[PDB]
Amino acid sequence: MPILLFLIDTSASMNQRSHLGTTYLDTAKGAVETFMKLRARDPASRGDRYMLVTFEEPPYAIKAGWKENHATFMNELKNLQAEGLTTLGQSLRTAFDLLNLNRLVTGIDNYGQGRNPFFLEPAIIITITDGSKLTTTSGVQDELHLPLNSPLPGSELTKEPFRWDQRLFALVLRLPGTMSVESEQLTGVPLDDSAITPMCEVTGGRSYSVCSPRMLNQCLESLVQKVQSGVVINFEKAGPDPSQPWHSCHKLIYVRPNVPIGHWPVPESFWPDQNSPTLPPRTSHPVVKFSCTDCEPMVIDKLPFDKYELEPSPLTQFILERKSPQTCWQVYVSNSAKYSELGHPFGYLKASTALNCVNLFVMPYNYPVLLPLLDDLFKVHKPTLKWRQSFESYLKTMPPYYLGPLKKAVRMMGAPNLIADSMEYGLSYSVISYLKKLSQQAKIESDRVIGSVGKKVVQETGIKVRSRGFQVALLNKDLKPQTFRNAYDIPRRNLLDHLTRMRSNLLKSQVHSVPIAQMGNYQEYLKQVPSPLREL
Amino acid sequence: XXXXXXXXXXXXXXXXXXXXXXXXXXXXXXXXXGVLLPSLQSALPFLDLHGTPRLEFHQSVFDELRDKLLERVSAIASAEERYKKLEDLLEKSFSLVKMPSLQPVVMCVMKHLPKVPEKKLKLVMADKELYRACAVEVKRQIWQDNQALFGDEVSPLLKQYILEKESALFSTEFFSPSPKTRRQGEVVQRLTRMVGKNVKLYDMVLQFLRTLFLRTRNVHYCTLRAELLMSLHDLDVGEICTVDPCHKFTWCLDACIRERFVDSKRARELQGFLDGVKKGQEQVLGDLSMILCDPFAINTLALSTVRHLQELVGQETLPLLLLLRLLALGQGAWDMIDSQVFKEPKMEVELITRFLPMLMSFLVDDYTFNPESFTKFLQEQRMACEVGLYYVLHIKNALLRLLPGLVETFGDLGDIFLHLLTGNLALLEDFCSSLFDGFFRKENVHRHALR
Repeated sequence: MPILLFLIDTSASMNQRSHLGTTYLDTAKGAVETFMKLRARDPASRGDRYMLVTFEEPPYAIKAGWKENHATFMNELKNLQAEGLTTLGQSLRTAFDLLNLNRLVTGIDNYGQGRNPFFLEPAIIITITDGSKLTTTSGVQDELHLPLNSPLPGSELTKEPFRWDQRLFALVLRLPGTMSVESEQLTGVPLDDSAITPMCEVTGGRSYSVCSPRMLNQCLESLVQKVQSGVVINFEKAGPDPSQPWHSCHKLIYVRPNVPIGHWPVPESFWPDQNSPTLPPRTSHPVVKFSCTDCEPMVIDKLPFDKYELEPSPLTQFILERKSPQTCWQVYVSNSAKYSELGHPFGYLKASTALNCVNLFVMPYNYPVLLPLLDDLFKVHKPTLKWRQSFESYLKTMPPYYLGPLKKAVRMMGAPNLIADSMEYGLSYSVISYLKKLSQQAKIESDRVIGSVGKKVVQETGIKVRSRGFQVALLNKDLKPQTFRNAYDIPRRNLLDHLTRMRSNLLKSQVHSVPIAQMGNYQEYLKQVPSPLREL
Repeated sequence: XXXXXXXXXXXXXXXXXXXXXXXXXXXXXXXXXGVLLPSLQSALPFLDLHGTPRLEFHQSVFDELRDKLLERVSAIASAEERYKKLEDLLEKSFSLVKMPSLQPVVMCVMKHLPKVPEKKLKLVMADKELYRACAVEVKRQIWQDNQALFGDEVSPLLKQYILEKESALFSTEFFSPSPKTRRQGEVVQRLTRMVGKNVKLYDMVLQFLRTLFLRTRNVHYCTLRAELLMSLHDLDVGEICTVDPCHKFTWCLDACIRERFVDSKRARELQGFLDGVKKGQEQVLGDLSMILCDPFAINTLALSTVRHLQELVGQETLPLLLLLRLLALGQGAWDMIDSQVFKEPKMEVELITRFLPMLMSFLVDDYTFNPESFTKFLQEQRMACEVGLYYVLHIKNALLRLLPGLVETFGDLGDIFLHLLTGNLALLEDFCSSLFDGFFRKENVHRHALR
């Protein structure tokens, strides 16, 4: 089930009137409710988690996180106040930490054991902001820099705050003070030009620059269309053409569940060795490189293979323009082989037979040398030692993390007691110990942060009278005047009326300030009320 | 799809229940299909009252009547009456070849003493077409019938040769020291694939393997013959060992040489066996092939020759143990190059004495401290003694003096890779060894792995 985390700008520049007469924060809140209405139109959103992060201090920044119901999310979305600074980088860091703190305790990341596209927790961050400058109480910044000062344990394993299955979308509000007459506003929404745009584009998302309520509704419909379950894969051109924009793209592949099922991982960017104590940091988007030279899709019977449909992109448009579903484009990550820096093809990009979509087929690590070999044994053979010395030659090049999936695949294929069923060494004992300790600390800040989102942050202010430690109290919002219990709370202007009311209350001879949402409780008031009789 | 009487009855029932109404016909067919003593009809409504499974009952009775008394079938298979009963059971079960015949094939395999070739040819054809589970009896019939077992043994011989080549390429830190007990691998499965108490088929397979390893094969073959002989000796194969008159004796001698490599009694036994041997055509050419094809036996003989040379240098009696080692080296040098009678042209006395004096002088120099002409004569001379000289040189001032001789012999003269690896593993001298290795695809890989 998806996670919808809203990074609402609560900087004071959000108190800007539009031609609508409401502030940018009011437009932000209304954009969130309209997004949730359009999302609830989709009946697949019966299970959907909404999270709220503001620009405030990290004790107060996360307003709704994990284990917060719909009512708390709405009651805290309504009560937002734009009284802060434009601390976009710190807020983005806190939002990514709120997305990623559970990853090491539940092991979605699968560090050092291959990148599993079916191991995903699909989340998108919709930040609603304006084009104002970023401020950090010392000046303007004019460039977005996420701080790395208090790293979550295990943050160095990915080298980027965002993850595989996270996309940052910016809804930049640029509603002017006076309404602008425009007939070209029905066209496509332009990309914004603020500092949030490159950070949105590097995570596989995009920034929306609205200038009118109808443009806002168009962007919200587009954002509803982009709530998918998948992981972002960086595609690159390896060889020459068979720079044009299809050369590089941080596109999205689709992971459709049935819980998702899958067998083969996207290979790591390194060769695993037990000598290295520290696991190498991998990019959050696996840089795959497709071969532009045409090849042939190689599928045998009963074969566990995973097919991932790419989202529409310039790469898929380029592939479908060269209309040839009978061929395929081999893809591989660099520096994955033990010796060759180029690597072996772990899969191919094949257009659909209907010329509709481009599917990424992930395979075992070197499928053009395993599928003919394994197909040869399952066509002819009881393995022969002439085959087994060739199979050992393949296993000498296969990365160690593929051994488990290969064992499971040949077990469900019909050859349980194959060589792949013999032993599994895996990673280095330092790496397993480090990952287990990281899981324990991830649990520690997991129960630290979740306990601190609500009822753990109360703010009280003072005037702090200067000398040229005394302070002057303020009119507190939760004053709660106990006027019937404390005589100091009674104003002089109504001292006599309150006095005779207290006298009437104590002798034998506030209320009706219910907070609006509960004053019209149709079901709640009749439930406490007794039931009447029924009809004849 | 088993035919026979049951298949015919099924076909008849299918023909009868081919439309045309007849609702009572189906009931009659179901009732006619209940084995004997019709109390099964009495047991029928006890099982009909809760969703009647008939397939469960039929599979249960089939499974129990097969599995519970297949032990009884084996017990009656385990002489004349039991053989006749097994033959009758095989004749009854031959009609169920298309039927599932796990138990029907095991019943024939248990009483497989009588071959019955009239049905045995059809059984062998069906086993070749359908990949039957008759392992021992099927292998014995294939070996006795034609060269299908010959092809199976030729494939295992090629696999063993490939394994030996890969082991030679995959170098490691003493020419893979392993006796006949610890080397039980790649031939124990082939030995179990043999007929067991089948002297003719096993002898034919061994002769074919020896001919393939000699005429069109390397020296890697003909050691599998010694391996299978040792496995049969340890496996208690009395008939195969007793078939060869001197084969068991020379296999015991080879096992004693592999176990120790230094024994005067074993040398005396080998000399006595070679003295009263038969003609070179039978039991002489085979003995020469067994001596030549043994690589581990050749290494043990080289180590024994080095030890005998050291003992002769200590005694100072250069000019019978050294003669016995020379005769063994001449016998095991090669005999599969040309097919002919048993001949032993060897024992160059002058060259052997010249080679031994160089090693004696090297040992005397090494003892006193704590050349090129001898190396040139060894390179331009019999390489059988050259291998032993290189092995002795591989394993203070005497070593430094002999290092130039080893470098000269390295630049003078297939089998040198194993000797060089043994010398590098057994062994200031590292620079000289690296210079000798760099002065020359398996050898380059071994030199790269060593340094």
